Amino acid sequence: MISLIAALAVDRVIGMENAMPWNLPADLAWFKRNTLNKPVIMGRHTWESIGRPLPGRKNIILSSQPGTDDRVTWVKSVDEAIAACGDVPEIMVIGGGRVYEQFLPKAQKLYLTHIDAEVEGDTHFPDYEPDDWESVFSEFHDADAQNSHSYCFEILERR
Amino acid sequence: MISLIAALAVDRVIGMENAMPWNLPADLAWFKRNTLNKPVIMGRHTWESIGRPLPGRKNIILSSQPGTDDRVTWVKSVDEAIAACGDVPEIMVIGGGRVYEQFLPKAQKLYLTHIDAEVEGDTHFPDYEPDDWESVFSEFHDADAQNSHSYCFEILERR
Ligand SMILES: CN(Cc1cnc2nc(N)nc(N)c2n1)c1ccc(C(=O)N[C@H](CCC(=O)O)C(=O)O)cc1
Ligand SMILES: CN(Cc1cnc2nc(N)nc(N)c2n1)c1ccc(C(=O)N[C@H](CCC(=O)O)C(=O)O)cc1
Ligand SMILES: [Ca+2]
Ligand SMILES: [Cl-]
Ligand SMILES: [Cl-]
Repeated sequence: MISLIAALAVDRVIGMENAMPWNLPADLAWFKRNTLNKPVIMGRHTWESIGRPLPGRKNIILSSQPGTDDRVTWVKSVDEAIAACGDVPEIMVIGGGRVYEQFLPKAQKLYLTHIDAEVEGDTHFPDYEPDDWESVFSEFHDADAQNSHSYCFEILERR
Repeated sequence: MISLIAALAVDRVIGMENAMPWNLPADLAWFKRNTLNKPVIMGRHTWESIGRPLPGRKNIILSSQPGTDDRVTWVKSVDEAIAACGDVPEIMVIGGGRVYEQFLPKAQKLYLTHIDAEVEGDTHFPDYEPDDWESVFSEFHDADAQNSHSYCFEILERR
């Protein structure tokens, strides 16, 4: 199935005009464990934001605009990128807003990392109904030597 | 010679334990390029945050409490930290807090990065008299989709 994974700050803020204000190695860690060995779908701005193709995953970039990298699979439509992942147990949608927005109704599971970071949001996560999903996992953590903010890892499943 | 390198926030606010609330890759590039192939002195709090020894740099941790590792040099004092590096041209004192004020008096160069991160903290980078330190290099930068904040690189010769 399709699952979306995201790091939402307060008010579902998932993105700024610039980089996000924090150093969260742990969530990059949590992010990888969950996407590793799966096809990842992202938009050209998430693509261009990461910089390099994620190792050990198949990258599918969605954009009605033409491809600029020989190493990644590019796509022009939603249903098109779906086929690009092929035959797989799960697909991970990494973002952002439009990608989440379009895929969400096809999403059967969630991977929310909640961060106590009040920031002014350029982009936000589609309002996910609090009773259309069940929490099957949650783990809370405080900021430590390497992470700037408190966070709570959480996976949800559609009801 | 003893040079100190640090990244500051408004009003000279520096890390204290948990990681700092920003994401600045250029400063780590700047940091590395200036500290590499050189002996770097640090306190215990910084060392946890780095979480491992710096590559191509002789890492010296200054502490009174038992050096819990056998890869890095652990010293108990300042005159003792100094020797650990031998006779090299430059010794970088990377911090933090306390480690900074114990070493500024012997210093002759400052490697600052002034950040537009309005952070609250208790530790301050030692107050430097600008009629005792001449500014030489100074280059401003804008925040981008990779660097979360605006920042300025600066170099102060001691005068
Ligand atoms: C734009 N970007 C955003 C990114 C980060 N965390 C998320 N976290 C969640 N929970 N969801 C997302 N969609 C998400 N996206 C990035 C940036 C770097 C890497 C990357 O190199 N990270 C690790 C490696 C960690 C490292 O050494 O930098 C990886 O291999 O997945 C991935 C995504
Ligand atoms: C917490 N910490 C202390 C730290 C961080 N930024 C600073 N920035 C400046 N200007 N000055 C300092 N004294 C300083 N100290 C760190 C954290 C990570 C690395 C690090 O991972 N290594 C860098 C960069 C490595 C990389 O980007 O791959 C390096 O010097 O090799 C260094 C210092
Ligand atoms: Ca339950
Ligand atoms: Cl995008
Ligand atoms: Cl310390």
